[PDB]
Amino acid sequence: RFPALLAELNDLLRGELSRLGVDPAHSLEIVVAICKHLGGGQVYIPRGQALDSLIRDLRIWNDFNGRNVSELTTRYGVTFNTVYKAIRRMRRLK
DNA sequence: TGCATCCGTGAGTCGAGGGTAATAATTGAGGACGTAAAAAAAGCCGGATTAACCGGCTTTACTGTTTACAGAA
Repeated sequence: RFPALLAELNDLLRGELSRLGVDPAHSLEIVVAICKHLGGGQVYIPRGQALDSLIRDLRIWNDFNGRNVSELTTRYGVTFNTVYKAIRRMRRLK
């Protein structure tokens, strides 16, 4: 499982470096670096699901300024309970 | 004892119209009492609203295996 996934990861890293102006071969260093600092065991790579919901609520209350909460339920289709919890959360943070 | 006098009795299934009518006075007063109309309950009726979720994906903690270079007749 490791070889093909590592190869694709290196391909994407070098593509992103080329897009950003960095030399693609520098990606090897990057992956080597992460291969030193990310080991320890077996765990699947996902995303920031907590951060995904965090930025979702961020966008929700950035678009929210009143009645457009209904538009929020029309934006993607979500509950008013989570929207109200997110509003209270944005009130909590300063 | 003969006489009038009175009192039940006497068929049955069926159909189609099925209702008609001699007569008659007005005032006044008084009160009851029904019925609309307009207003409070009051009773839901519409639209947002905070706290109950209970299956399910995603890491940590183990768990029985799966190979090629060092030890024993």
